[PDB]
Formats: sequence, structure tokens, C-alpha cells
Amino acid sequence: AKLHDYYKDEVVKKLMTEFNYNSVMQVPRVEKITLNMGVGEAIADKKLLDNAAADLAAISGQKPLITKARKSVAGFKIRQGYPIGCKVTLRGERMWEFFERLITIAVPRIRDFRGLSAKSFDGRGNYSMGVREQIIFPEIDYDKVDRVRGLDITITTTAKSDEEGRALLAAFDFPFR
Amino acid sequence: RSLKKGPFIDLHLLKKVEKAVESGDKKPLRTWSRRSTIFPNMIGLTIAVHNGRQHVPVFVTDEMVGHKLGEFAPTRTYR
Amino acid sequence: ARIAGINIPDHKHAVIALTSIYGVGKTRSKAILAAAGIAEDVKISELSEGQIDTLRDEVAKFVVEGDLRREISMSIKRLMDLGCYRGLRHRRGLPVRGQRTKTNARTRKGPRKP
Amino acid sequence: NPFIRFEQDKKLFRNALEVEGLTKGFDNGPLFKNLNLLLEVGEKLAVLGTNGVGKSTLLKTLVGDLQPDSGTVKWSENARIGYYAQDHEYEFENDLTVFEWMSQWKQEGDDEQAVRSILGRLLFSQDDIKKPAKVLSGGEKGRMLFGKLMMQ
Amino acid sequence: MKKDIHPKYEEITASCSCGNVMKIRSTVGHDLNLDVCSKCHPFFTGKQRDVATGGRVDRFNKRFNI
RNA sequence: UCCUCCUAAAGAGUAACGGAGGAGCACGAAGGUUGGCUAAUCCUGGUCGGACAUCAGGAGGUUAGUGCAAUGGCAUAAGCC
RNA sequence: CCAGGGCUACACACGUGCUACAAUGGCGCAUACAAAGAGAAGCGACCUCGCGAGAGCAAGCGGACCUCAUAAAGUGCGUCGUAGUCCGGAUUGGAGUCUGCAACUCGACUCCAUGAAGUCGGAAUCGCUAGUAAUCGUGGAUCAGAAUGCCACGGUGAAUAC
Ligand SMILES: Nc1ncnc2c1ncn2[C@@H]1O[C@H](COP(=O)(O)OP(=O)(O)OP(=O)(O)O)[C@@H](O)[C@H]1O
Ligand SMILES: [Mg+2]
Ligand SMILES: [Mg+2]
Ligand SMILES: [Mg+2]
Ligand SMILES: [Mg+2]
Ligand SMILES: [Mg+2]
Ligand SMILES: [Mg+2]
Ligand SMILES: [Mg+2]
Ligand SMILES: [Mg+2]
Ligand code: NA
Repeated sequence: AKLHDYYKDEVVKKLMTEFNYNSVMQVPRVEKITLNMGVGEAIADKKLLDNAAADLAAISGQKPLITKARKSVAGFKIRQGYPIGCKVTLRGERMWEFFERLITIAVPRIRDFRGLSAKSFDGRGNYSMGVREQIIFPEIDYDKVDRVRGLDITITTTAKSDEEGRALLAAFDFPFR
Repeated sequence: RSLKKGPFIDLHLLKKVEKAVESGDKKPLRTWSRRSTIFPNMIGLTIAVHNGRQHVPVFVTDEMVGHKLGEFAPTRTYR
Repeated sequence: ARIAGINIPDHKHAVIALTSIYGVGKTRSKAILAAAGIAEDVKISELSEGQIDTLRDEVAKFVVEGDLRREISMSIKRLMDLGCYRGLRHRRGLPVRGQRTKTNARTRKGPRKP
Repeated sequence: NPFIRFEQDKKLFRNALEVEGLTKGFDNGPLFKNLNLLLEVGEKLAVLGTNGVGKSTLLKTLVGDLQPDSGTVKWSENARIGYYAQDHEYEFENDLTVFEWMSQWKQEGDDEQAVRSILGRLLFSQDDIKKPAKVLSGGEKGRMLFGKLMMQ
Repeated sequence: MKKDIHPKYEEITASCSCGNVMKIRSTVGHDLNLDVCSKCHPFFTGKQRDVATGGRVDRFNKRFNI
């Protein structure tokens, strides 16, 4: 949306001068957003996973992909094929539409918001963030929902380092400390 | 809870507190005034109050100003 | 009908529905209607949605269920960490106002465990 | 011997029924005139009579399905009514299976276990629950409606 | 998109009490009114107004009216 | 009675009341074909979440997998949809 | 002899009580009918201030005159319409008044908020034959302050005894 051309018109020029880039497109860019939540206790009951899937489809207008256990582990008593959690990945336009409304309404609605930590990068330039609450998004009316299941936001950028990854997210007015 | 006026402390504690602040931190004061309220000038001291058998060292911090000296000295043992 | 948390109870007089807010009792309830121009006898489902707006802001001047739980929590938590005598009685789960524990005080001790 | 037991959820305390005057009759002389009634939380109230006098039409309008010319039946504040009709065939339709049919009736228990046990407690083997719920016969149709009120 | 297996996704008008009228695409079905957005959220000026819990010495000193 | 390895001396075969393990089945798809896909284990970052669930990157390379014991095999996959 | 602490400690058990579980009851407004008793480093009118505990000035009374001191159930109107509720009042946080050198261990009371167990109680067991049982209020002793206990006073007032 507006964030996309804002990136084209401002962020590219902001980062080109800062890091002394020689080519136009060597500046990093975000390529996808991955949303999930592993309900886990859906081992006992099935209707929780269908409820979580309805939440993710409300937060982002896509049907979540149900994910199943990769290997049987006796610690939590699960086996291969058991659906454990959902997953949604956003690319292109729908990525920006969710991204713009994450940084502008959802995060400011966090109860006792103090600031998102800037040391959450995975060592290559990608950002991961928990939310602990699915009510901060306006698409939840607090009455349909029953549980307090949290999401897991992942920012997959093409940055070669977290030093560049921090700068790219900062140029989008990301609430770091 | 005391009354409308006059946070009540004994002279001998108040007199001893005055000489305690003139030399910074010092040795703990061996006092018996459990009823004496903690004045703000007692912050940072290491007053020792009687619990019946043993003077216990209580280190007065900024948050203990409305309480009394014997309030931080348990006087009966359990388990 | 709808205040800070929820004014769910309908069919009830005004001075009773506002009692459902954690932080509003009875005299604090009557303070709202005295300055809101609404009589005590008035029903919640009968008053207009415009007067709900005036009810909302008067309640907001007090401290209610949201921030009052935090406000109370620090009051208890301060004593516990400070190591006061009342802090000890909060940790041990015994009455703090200096009363009997020989046979009574089942409210703080709880169910009888022999 | 199937092992069935019914347990409450809120257990109202004062009374359940409140009937003022029923005066319900289909196409002939009305089967009852007023029938002032009160239950008082218990009183298992065995309705009786020879067949054809309208004891089943009393219960059907006591639960609010058939509208009477009465003045309402005034259930309690938190009544959770469980119905076992004299004829029970509309429930066993749409070719749900034994496990499928039982599953939707629940409020807090889990879908895989704690409904297999309740369904399997009343004599339903492992291979008996993977067949359509409409092909059941007689007592098993009745036994389902006892299990229906187990989780409910 | 896989042809009507997803919820409806349209454009709504989300606005704040202090303005902040920003058009967005969401799945609610009706416009939404909320508090101050990230533009006017006091996460960058109320820091001193946020860490203020406490105060006992000065409160007693007020009661020292003699 | 049948199957796998060693004794069995680099073709086949080769004994002992020699050393070790399995079978008396299963599947109407777990067969045929076409299209597509690639694991274990680790690190980092991430709400409940934890040594270990689900996710995002990187190392690794088949140390995974095969309805069933062992041997031989399998990336053109015989493994997974 | 003195200061501080204890007799107020709490996995637990018992005895005697107070308050409740409500609709012949809660709450608001108005309105009546008592007896007995105490008071001088004491009872302390009236008025003003404080929502209240009380504070300031302060007459009278060592008294059938003055103070404590309004008695309360009852009575009429309204509301609540069977809910853990407009029942219940524990526990806890905050802000205070007063007696006292001193209210932390441990005082009473008032205000704001919080508002729990309890929806008539197992085996067993207690009191009462008439102004009695049942309930409602009041005073006195001890006492600087500190009673649901003790001693006493009256109001309404039964059922049954073959
Ligand atoms: N829809 C109807 N139309 C006409 N008459 C009806 C209708 N339903 C019931 N009746 C008649 O009214 C009476 C009510 O009978 P109903 O079907 O309620 O069962 P019942 O009398 O309790 O019988 P049973 O003891 O055999 O179950 C009967 O005489 C019946 O014939
Ligand atoms: Mg050979
Ligand atoms: Mg050879
Ligand atoms: Mg030979
Ligand atoms: Mg095969
Ligand atoms: Mg192929
Ligand atoms: Mg094949
Ligand atoms: Mg002594
Ligand atoms: Mg004693
Ligand atoms: Na019938």
C-alpha cells in the first residue's frame, strides 16, 4: 500500500546514503511476513485449533496453514501427523497492508506498551516478535474470542546482517528502544 | 492512626539521631525505642532495635518513614 | 449499560448497576447520579444512550477495576518486599490486623487441613 | 450393565416449575384445564395415566415447544433443560456416525478423549463407533440419549 | 488467491478521536474508531510520567505541619 | 518347516546340542501411472513453551526413511504428497 | 529497682456465645409508647465546624428540676419480586477521630473501596409450663481508653401438657 511506495521513495534514499551502497537494489528489503501460533493443547481437543485458525484469518485475510508434528516426541505426548498449530505467510500487497496496520494501531494498543526490543534479530537480519495477546488487533471484538492465545510475528528481510536489518526496520518508524 | 499531630518519638533517640548524622554512617545504635517513628533524617542509618532479647539491625531505607521502629523487629519466634 | 469494564446488569436501578464496577460502592454510586442529574429510582435500560456518555466520564475521575487492581497490588506488594510485620503476615497467609489465630481466622487460613 | 450417572452444573435452589393455567386441547375437549404446578427442586414427579389422555402433550408444552393458551411456564433463572422425547427419530438423521453424532454435544470436554469414554462407558466397543448413528437399533438409540445428557 | 476460501477483504475508514484519519484495508465489515494511534501514543514523552510510582518521605513531610 | 548375518578359508556350496535375531502375516491401497517434493541432528531469534512441539534464518549432508528381523539397496529416489 | 518483650504465639481439638443464611425480610422517608440507673481532677445542654468518628466556645447539675438520653421492634407510604440477591458481613488496602508519656508487637470507633464461608446444618445434644419461651432495645459495675461477657431494666409476647 502506501508503505510500499514510501519504501521506494524514502527508505531507499535513506539507506543508500547511510550505508554507502553502489547499486540501487543492493539495499535490503522485506520479502515476507510469517504469522503462526502453536496452540499445543489441541492434542486433547480439536475445536481449539479451528478457533485459532479463525483468529489468524481475521487478523490477516488468508486461510491459515495447519501444521503437523515433524517427529513424535514423548515429552508432550505427540506423534507424527498430529495438527499442532497454524501458519500464515504474507507477501507483496497483503504483507504491506498488514504491516502498515501493525505499526500504527495494533502495537500502540498493547497494554502497558514499553517498547519492542531491538536485539531480537536472528544474527542475519530477520526480526521475530511475540505479542502474547490477539486482542490488540481491531479485528477482534473481545466478545467472540475466548482465549488469550498470542501470535508470533517474523520479519523476513533480505538484509545480509542484523546491523542493516536494524536500520531498515528503524526507517519504517519501528518502536525500538 | 496516632493523632492529628506530632509524630511521637523519644528524646534520647532523637538526640542520638542528631549526633549520628554528623559523622555519616557509623556503628549501629543500640536503642530500645520500639514506639519511635522513623523520621526522614534517619534514612541510610543502621539503627538496631530491641525485640525483647536481641537488638536486631534494621537498615532504614527511603520507604520506611510512616512506620515505627519496633515494626521491623519481630518479637516472637515460630518454626 | 456499558461502562469501563461492563455494565451488564440490566433491569436494575441505577444506584445498583454501578455497584458492579470494582471501585464503586453505594455512596460512590450516589455521587455519580447526583452530578449526572439522574434520580436514584431510574432504571438502566430506560435511560438514553446520551446519558451513558455522561456516566462514563464521571466514573473515569475515580479509580476503577482496571487501575485499582494495580493500585491495590502495589500496596500489598510493597509491604511484602519491605519486610514489614504486615509483610510477614501477608506471606504466611495469616490475619494482619492483629487478631486471634488460636482457633479462629479461617478466612485467611482457609479450609481446615488436619 | 451400562454405567450411567447424571451430574449437575449449577443446581438451582428454590423451585423450578411455575404453571398458572394451561387449558390446552388439540381438536376435542381440552386434556387439562388449569394445572397449577410447582416443583421445588426435586419431586421427581412421575406423570401417569392411561394412554391417550395427553401426558406427552403436557410435557411437550411444559418445555415450550407447543405453545399453550396458558401464560408461560416460567422456567427458573438458570435452568438447563434436557429432553428425552417419547419419540426420538429426528435426532438420528443426516447420516452422522456414532462418534460424530456424540461429539457435538459438549461444552468444555475434549473432542478425542472424555467423549470416547462417556460414549464407550455405556457399552460401545472400539469398532462400534465407526458406523452411522442412524443404523443403531432400539436400546442403543435410547442409550445415546442417556449419554447425550452425560456431557450436557 | 484460491477463489473464495478466504474471508472478505475490503477497504475501511479507520479514524482516531484526535484525527489520524487513515484509510486501510481490513476484514471487519464496518469502520472502526480507536484511541490515539502510533502518531499520538505517549510512548516517547510520558516516560517520566510513567515511572513515578512511590513517594513516602515527602508525603510524610507534608504531614509535618509543626 | 521357512527367512537374515557370522563360522565359510575374496566364484557357487560347506558342519557341530556353534554365535546372534525373526515368520506362519499385512494392504482394494500400503498396487499401476502422471505431476510435484527431499531428511536426522544441531545452532541463533521467537507468547504461553519447558532439555524437546509449532515458526524464521544458517551449518550439515542422508549419520534420516522403508508396514515387520537382518543383509544388500535406494536421489532418475525403491523415501514423502 | 528499671527498660523492652510475653500472657494476644497456631498443622490441630473441645466448651460457652455473637452474627447470618433472608420476603411474618433488606433499604429509604415520616410517626408514636418504657422502665431502671449513673454522674464533681464527673455527666457535660445550646450553637458553629466536620458527610462521620469528633472538634471550639461552653450553661446546668454532687441532682423527682440538669446531663447521659433519640428507646427498638411497631405503625403508614415506596422499592426490592427469589437472586449468593439491595441477604450476609468476614478479610484486606487507603484516609482519619479520640483516651493515654506511648495504639508496631496488641485499643475502640468513623469514612471510601473490597465484599468471602453461609441457601437451615451427620451421629448426638440443650433450655423452657406464663408475662415463661421467643425476639427488641436500655442502663450499671470494673474502667484514662478497651466487651458479643457479667449484673440488672422494660416493650411485643406464644404452643402444649391425654
Ligand atoms: N397434532 C394432533 N392433532 C390432533 N390430535 C392430537 C394431536 N396430538 C395429539 N392428539 C390427541 O390428543 C391426545 C394427546 O395424546 P399424545 O400424542 O400427547 O400422547 P399421550 O396421550 O400422552 O399418549 P401415550 O401415553 O400413548 O404416549 C390424544 O388423544 C391424541 O390422539
Ligand atoms: Mg563364499
Ligand atoms: Mg573360496
Ligand atoms: Mg562336502
Ligand atoms: Mg510400498
Ligand atoms: Mg515420479
Ligand atoms: Mg511405489
Ligand atoms: Mg515491666
Ligand atoms: Mg489469658
Ligand atoms: Na404420549
